[PDB]
Amino acid sequence: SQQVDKIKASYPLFLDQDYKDMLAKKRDGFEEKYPQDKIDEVFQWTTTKEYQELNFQREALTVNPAKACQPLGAVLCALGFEKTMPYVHGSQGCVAYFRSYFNRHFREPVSCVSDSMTEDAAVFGGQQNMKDGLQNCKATYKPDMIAVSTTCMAEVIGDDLNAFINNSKKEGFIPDEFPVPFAHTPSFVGSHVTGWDNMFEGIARYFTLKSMDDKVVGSNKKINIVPGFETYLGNFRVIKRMLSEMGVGYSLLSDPEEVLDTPADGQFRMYAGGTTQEEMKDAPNALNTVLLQPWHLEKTKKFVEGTWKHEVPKLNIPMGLDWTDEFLMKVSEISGQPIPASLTKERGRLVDMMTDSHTWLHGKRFALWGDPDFVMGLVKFLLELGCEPVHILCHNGNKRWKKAVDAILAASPYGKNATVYIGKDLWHLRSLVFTDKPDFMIGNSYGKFIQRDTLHKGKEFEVPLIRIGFPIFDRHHLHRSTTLGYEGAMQILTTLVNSILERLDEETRGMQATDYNHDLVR
Amino acid sequence: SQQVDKIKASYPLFLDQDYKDMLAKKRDGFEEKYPQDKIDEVFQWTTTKEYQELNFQREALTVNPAKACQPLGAVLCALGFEKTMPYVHGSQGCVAYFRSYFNRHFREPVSCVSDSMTEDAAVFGGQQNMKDGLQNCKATYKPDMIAVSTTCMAEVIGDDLNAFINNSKKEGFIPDEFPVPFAHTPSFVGSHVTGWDNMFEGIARYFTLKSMDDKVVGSNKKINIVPGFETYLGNFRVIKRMLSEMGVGYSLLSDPEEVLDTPADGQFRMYAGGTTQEEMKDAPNALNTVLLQPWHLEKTKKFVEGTWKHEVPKLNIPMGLDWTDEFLMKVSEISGQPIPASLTKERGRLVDMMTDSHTWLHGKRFALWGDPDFVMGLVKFLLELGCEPVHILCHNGNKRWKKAVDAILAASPYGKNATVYIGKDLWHLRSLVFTDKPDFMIGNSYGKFIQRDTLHKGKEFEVPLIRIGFPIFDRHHLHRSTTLGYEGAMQILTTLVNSILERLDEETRGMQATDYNHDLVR
Amino acid sequence: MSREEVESLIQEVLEVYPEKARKDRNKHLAVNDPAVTQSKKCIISNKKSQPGLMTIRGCAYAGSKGVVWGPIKDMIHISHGPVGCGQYSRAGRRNYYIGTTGVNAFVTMNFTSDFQEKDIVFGGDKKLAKLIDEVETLFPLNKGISVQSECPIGLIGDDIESVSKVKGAELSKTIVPVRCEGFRGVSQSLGHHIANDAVRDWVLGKRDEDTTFASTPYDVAIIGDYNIGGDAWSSRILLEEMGLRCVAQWSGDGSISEIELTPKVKLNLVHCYRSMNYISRHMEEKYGIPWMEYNFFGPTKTIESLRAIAAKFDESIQKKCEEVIAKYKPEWEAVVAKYRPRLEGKRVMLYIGGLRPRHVIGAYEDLGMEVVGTGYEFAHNDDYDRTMKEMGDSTLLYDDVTGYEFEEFVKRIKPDLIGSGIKEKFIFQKMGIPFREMHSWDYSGPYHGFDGFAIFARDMDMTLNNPCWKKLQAPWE
Amino acid sequence: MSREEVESLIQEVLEVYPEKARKDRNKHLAVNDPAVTQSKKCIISNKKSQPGLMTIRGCAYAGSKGVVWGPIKDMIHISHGPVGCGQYSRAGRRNYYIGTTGVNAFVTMNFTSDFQEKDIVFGGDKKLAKLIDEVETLFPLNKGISVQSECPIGLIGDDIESVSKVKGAELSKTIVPVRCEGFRGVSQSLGHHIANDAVRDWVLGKRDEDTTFASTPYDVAIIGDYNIGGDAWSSRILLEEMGLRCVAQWSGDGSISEIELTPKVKLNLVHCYRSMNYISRHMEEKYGIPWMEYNFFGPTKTIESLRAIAAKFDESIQKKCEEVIAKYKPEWEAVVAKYRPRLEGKRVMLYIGGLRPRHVIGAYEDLGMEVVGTGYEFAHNDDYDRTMKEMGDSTLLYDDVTGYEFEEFVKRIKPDLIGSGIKEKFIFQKMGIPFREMHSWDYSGPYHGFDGFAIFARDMDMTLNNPCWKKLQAPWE
Ligand code: CLF
Ligand code: CLF
Ligand SMILES: [Ca+2]
Ligand SMILES: [Ca+2]
Ligand SMILES: [Mg+2]
Ligand SMILES: [Mg+2]
Ligand SMILES: [S]
Ligand SMILES: [S]
Repeated sequence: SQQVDKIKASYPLFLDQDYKDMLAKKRDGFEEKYPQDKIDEVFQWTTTKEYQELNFQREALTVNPAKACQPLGAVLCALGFEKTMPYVHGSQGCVAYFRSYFNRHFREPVSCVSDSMTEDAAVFGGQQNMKDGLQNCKATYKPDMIAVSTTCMAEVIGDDLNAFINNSKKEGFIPDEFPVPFAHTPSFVGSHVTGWDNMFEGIARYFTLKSMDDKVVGSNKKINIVPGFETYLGNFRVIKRMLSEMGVGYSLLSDPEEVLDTPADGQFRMYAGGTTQEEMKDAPNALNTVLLQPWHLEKTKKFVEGTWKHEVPKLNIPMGLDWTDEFLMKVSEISGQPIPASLTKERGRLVDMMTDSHTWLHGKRFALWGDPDFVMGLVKFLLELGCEPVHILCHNGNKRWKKAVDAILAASPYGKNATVYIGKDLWHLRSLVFTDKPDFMIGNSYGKFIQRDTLHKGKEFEVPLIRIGFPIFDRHHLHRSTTLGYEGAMQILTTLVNSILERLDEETRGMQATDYNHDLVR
Repeated sequence: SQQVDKIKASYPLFLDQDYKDMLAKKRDGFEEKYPQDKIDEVFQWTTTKEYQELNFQREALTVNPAKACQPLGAVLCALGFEKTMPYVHGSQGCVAYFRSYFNRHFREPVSCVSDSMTEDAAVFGGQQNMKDGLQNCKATYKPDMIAVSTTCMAEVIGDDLNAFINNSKKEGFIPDEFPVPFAHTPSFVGSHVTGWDNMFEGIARYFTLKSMDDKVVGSNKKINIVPGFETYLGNFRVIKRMLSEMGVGYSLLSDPEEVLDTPADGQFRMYAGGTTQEEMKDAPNALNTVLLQPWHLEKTKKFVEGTWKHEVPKLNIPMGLDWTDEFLMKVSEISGQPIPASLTKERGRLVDMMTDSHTWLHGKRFALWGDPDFVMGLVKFLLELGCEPVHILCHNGNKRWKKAVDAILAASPYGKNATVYIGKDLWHLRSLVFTDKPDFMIGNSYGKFIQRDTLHKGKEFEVPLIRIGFPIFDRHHLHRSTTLGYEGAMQILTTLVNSILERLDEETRGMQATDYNHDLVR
Repeated sequence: MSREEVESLIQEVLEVYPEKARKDRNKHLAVNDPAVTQSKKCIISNKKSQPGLMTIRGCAYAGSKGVVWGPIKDMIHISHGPVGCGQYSRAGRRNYYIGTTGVNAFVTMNFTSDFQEKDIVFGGDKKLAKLIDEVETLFPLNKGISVQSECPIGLIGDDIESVSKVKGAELSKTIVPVRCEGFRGVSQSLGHHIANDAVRDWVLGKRDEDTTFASTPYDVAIIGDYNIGGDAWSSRILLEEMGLRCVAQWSGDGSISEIELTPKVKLNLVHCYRSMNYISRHMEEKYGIPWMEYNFFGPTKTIESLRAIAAKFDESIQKKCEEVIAKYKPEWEAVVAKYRPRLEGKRVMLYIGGLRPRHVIGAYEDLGMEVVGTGYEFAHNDDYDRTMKEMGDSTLLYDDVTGYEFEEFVKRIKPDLIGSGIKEKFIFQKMGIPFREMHSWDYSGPYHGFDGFAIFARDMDMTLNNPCWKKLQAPWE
Repeated sequence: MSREEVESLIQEVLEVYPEKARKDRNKHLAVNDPAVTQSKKCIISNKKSQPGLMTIRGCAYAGSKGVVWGPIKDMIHISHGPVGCGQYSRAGRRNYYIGTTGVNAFVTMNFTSDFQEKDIVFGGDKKLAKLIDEVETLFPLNKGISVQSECPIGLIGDDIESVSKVKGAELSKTIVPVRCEGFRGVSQSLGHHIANDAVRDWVLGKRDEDTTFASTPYDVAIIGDYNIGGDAWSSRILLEEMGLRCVAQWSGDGSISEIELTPKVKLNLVHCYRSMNYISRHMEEKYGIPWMEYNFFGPTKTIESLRAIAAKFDESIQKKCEEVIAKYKPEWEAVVAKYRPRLEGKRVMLYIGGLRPRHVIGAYEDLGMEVVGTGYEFAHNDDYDRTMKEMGDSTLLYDDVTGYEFEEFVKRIKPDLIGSGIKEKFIFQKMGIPFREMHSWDYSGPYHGFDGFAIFARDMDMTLNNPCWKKLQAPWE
């Protein structure tokens, strides 16, 4: 039933007695359900050290991964170029998923095409799909560039992108001068961040490899910036703002911040902003190239060093106080620009906030996950705040990256109780937050199911989620936030200490029980 | 007892059995406490309509006010002037409280002096205290200006500030030319926002009344901006940023954003930034003067119209979409500067966020309180969001303000279930959120006690607090936020929709009970 | 818009395309004539998508894992292949269920074999067998496993049927191999058919010799309701108030046992014809169970459906039918009294999958709204035959619409509201056109039944009449 | 440095002041000589503040309402006068209690008569009488009312004593008039004394001839512990483990009945001498109850205090004393073993109100720290007499320190930590000096007793050794 003045959606409609009785009858009559005592016994077992030991012995099964596949990263990279259409050679189901996954995180349109290879292409491959697909995409969507990646069926059949694109131009499907950079992006190698690196290196090769003779390092007096796979708008914006405040000439190579934030003014803009073709063509004339997320830009690094002859600096992601400091000092050295009064003062305002909030942060224990550069920067900042990052999970991490994070932990007393896990998933992390319970998780929306599981054990065992990472689907507009630079560190600090204080308020809200500590002032 | 590797503070130490048993023995032995069944009975009665009707019949008793006293506002106004010391003539207890109140909200130093009048001054007045106080303050703290307000004992005794300051100069305690603007600020008239208006008009009079004959309206090509009592740093910053982006010349008159946000860099800065004496002397030469919070700047308005001959525009506070648009169109008219592409795009990004979030905001019911201009702007923006502002409380409101808010409510279908309350306090508001339960409160930290009370009746009755206003003492760094302009609207929208989704996640977290609606995607 | 203006709009839009694409897309766009009963005279459907044109379609794995198998709550569904497909499809579809997730139910979890290069080069069958043993250890209350093949499995020549048979015999467990690789077919649709045949071949016959079920004359199954936001529960309640006994729900909130009990029912009630007609025809063939199409969108359709279903039973069910209709009359009449005046005359364009583009038209018309354009991602001509009598004369029909077409049709037709999916939503909102998600219900619903109609009406009104839509044009432009 | 360097630091700082201020301030600043037992030979105290110099002091209302009366949990305390004073003092002081707030306990609420101009002009006594009736209607479980006068009340000639007498008789209610207007005295100190006299005159004698209460030989009261962060509860537990019966706590978590029962105890245990010596001397005069000073900061002082208290009773209490000391020995020894190596040799400057500037020194010394400077807002010379023996030779003492002085002293002395209040905290943090609030405990505590020492040590370590302190200098500067 409904009352027209106060309509109930699924919650709380299905708590009405008639619905509850109906669902009891469904269960008892037809579901042959395990008895509640058996469900409770199994649940309790899944919280134990014995279960954790079996869980960590898995070799074949993955449960609740914390990574995605290469072409998702190729798409995001392509979206950062002016009037560029991401094009994925292969199976169309993939593109529906890529678009939807980004749609839900950015709450924006996400433009991407397929060339709709089907079973028939296994005999002969996808050459015709590339010909008609490039012609059709250019005519219909009027991009100035089509950036080509692959799905797994195209990789397994062995389609030669370079030959197929060259034949499309040879046979008149698209103009010879029309740019069609490409990258092979197999989903069974690496992760989405590997797709970003592959795509970027392909675009860089397209515009520079055959035009190197007239280049002179430093001649344009700029610094190239390569952001990597980045899903916070504020992270593109803070880097541009800091370099502009410092009077540093720069080119941000792959910059989707406009196309992921168009205004709602009565028109749809398929394309907006982005790195220009002239910027990519000119990039070898820069002083140097800085990689913001070096642990997924290794192929780009080899190209930039080997072909552009840039001496890419050994810099960590600019997260937290020390690594933002190091980024600005190295940019100052390269550019010759001093660090301005404005950024010195912003730094000091972050340090002020640290001094103001250190008593509530001290000793707090975190489980956290995400991509390798993000993770290592979050670990570093947590150590700077006097926090303990006790469960560090990077599903798509590697042994070299782990050694680097272990060295960061070893150098801080706040790292004594921390362990780094690579190749492990959110079902592994669920065990750790039961067996060695931290105060909070910092992670993406998939963490809400771990919080749900921990509450089921009891309120005292609940581990609240703090949403920082990708994807975030269950809150609105967090993609506008910043994690880089002093601004990012200020936002992170504020989110962490207020998550602590909101939980303490919950735990002290009980009238005549715990509200002796329900302080007005904290 | 304590375990050294997991030390317990008050929460949860006092939940140990020995402490619980000790507290039970204290109660039973010595407190002569009302039986728990009687406490429960009286609690339940305080939630009823019958209790609400007696509560609303109060004439003499105030409980849990939502206002403070005039000199608090005079101090905040004074802080916004370059190298200016706020000075409160009267009793020193008042100054320790003003400084502490602001210390706790900004988490910053707050500099203010007293001249330490005692009972002896009831015979003879506080003239000597003014003489020695001005001399001592100038020598010790080297301000460039001392801005004088009063405490209530100085007002009751009847000290003539003008005569006392004049005699301090005449008798040589301070140089004639040293600026000592003043205002009478009786705590028994109006509220803290009245103190701000009085202090500001006194400073404006000090620098302009006697020098009008050389002034020409419009001759400096700028617009004066008067912010009123403002405790979000982002609000001073957003107004300056928007006028700068439009190429509009302006003078922000009372600007404490630097002194309330100094860096932690190894030195204490008593003064930083602020409105210059020259800005105030030159202010009559502006094109016009815009009042950002007109409902507490009426005495300022009379002086600016009467003496400076500025045609102050009839503008609401620039909060929400319509009133930010109106502000910018009027600034465009006065200055002859078009509204720039950057602000047009920011506007459309706000409208995008409204489109993206409207389904979770629609019909959501709020109780709210604060100062009059802040409250009416929050009400307006809530109506633009499709929300229902059902309990609107402004303790320091007046009848003319109420009629204005009532007219805004009457013009929207979202205003149908709303009531505006003036002269009522947070004990009145507590009754309303029991008898006519809204979804959330938007208020200051004193709202936490109402949330506590509602939870005690039961989880289904709990009304969560969303902290927007002043003071906010139980979260860190929210004073950095913004509520004005499109940026403030974006921040308020994001806070509201994520508060809604956080609560829905709590209500749907129950394993096999409500988690059928624990969606990954919202 | 006249028939002649709609025909002119189709030709104008098609001018952008190269000749091969233009000739193809012309066949997939039509102006409704409600008299036609052979839609194969006016529209082509269920063909390959043209490369490069930004189809909205998914793949067979979406149709099998995402749609049919994934909702079955007490089984573990393995996304078998590389990591993408299971991650993008994890908890994106709101197929609601009651259970203890991670313990007896598994719907919003992502189980995967996470193929690496070694698995592609040397095969995944050894990895699959080991994965099954790991599942049994760590999830002992699972009541069966399905293997949802992603693109590489058939391309590399793995034999998941052999692994399923050998492991199923070893563990005395139902293990279901599903060949729903995304390279198969043209859309989600073939995934439905593959999935239905896998239920037939590996699950449905388990109780064929068993006589222990206590049958009644009033036993039915709900076939093709995936319980989006609780849609199947707000349907079930009415069937059971009418005196029927709902033995099974395929597959929203579905259990493996209720699937195995379905051959024992008297009547299969088919909501989603596209996805479940296959197994419905099988059940009639093998078990003699009749099936019938019904529609629980809006009061007009719900009342017509309850009466048609009750007519298959005896006078006692026909009497209870009329008592259910009398009970809910004042509830839906109150919804129409409140919302119809707020929506009357407003025009809607829809674009959805295989059912909803025709099935929700009645509910819009119960609020005085007009559906002026509709179409489907992956419908076949039997769906279009059903659509042409539901749509008004001279309305626009589009099969496998391109992103370009949908934008240009909307620009000319200027609907008041659009109902489509997540890839469409944010485009149209930027254009100033109110948008409602008609897959996920925009995180609302249910929409089925009388209780769903109230929520549907609330939702169309909140969005169409929202104050945000007057604010897109800055007052200085 | 030595007495030489500290005297010349004093003289250099005082160079900024005009002559009258310089001459006054010189009398309030001293270099400790621990052999002095007459501090009136080396420092002046409890005098007016010099105008314009940024005293840290509050007023008599703070000392009465804020400190003594406000914690009494089952009374309603009216901030009588305009709105400011009650609002700034609402829930600022962490005087913890057990109760049902708004129902039987009222501590964190702000009750006020919110004076307007008509109340100043015509008087507030009619408003006060009406306010009392409104309190009784809306807060029926209140056990008594106090009237905390703000500045205007005595200035306008109101008669709150007459209102309290008339309404108290009408309602059979304890209604306490308190003339704690902030124009009285020079600081919080006179508000203590005024408050003590109002307890004496209107509450403490109520049960003088009432012998209903069953006394034991082991009955004590905790006098002058306001239970900051639960400090009185972590003190009470030890006194009662030692076999004593704590009849009353003045006034942290205090009830009006326990105050009225206090004249039945055998011994008053005074923690805060400054605020409660007055009523302790009264109780010895009138009832013959002895009193003694004790100190529960840190293990050395808590052990000495327990033994000294137990010596006032019999062998059974002295035996239980040694059992308590044996029980907590391994706990406080573990705290020292962990924290003292982390803090040894670190130097602290303090500035607090009337007790803690001397009382916490032992607890610092238990962690190997040195208090190199201390001072008080509002102490009298009997406090300075007690301080000179607790502080080291040649340390700095400051009475009613100015903001300028404190900053200048800190810049020269360069302590490793400062312990002071909220108006001081953010200044010193910007200078890169670790700071702990020694009024509010920085929202931590308790600090009293064995359990409090653990938290004290944790807190001084977490702040002094925080990683933030190494980060104030930008590496390019
Ligand atoms: S049609 Fe899968 S998303 Fe793709 S590149 Fe392979 S891992 Fe990544 Fe359908 S079954 Fe899946 S979703 Fe595509 S691959 Fe095929
Ligand atoms: S010494 Fe009160 S804060 Fe003041 S101007 Fe009057 S309302 Fe406002 Fe002490 S008793 Fe109070 S706090 Fe001062 S006034 Fe006096
Ligand atoms: Ca958007
Ligand atoms: Ca600060
Ligand atoms: Mg905590
Ligand atoms: Mg405990
Ligand atoms: S899940
Ligand atoms: S309170």
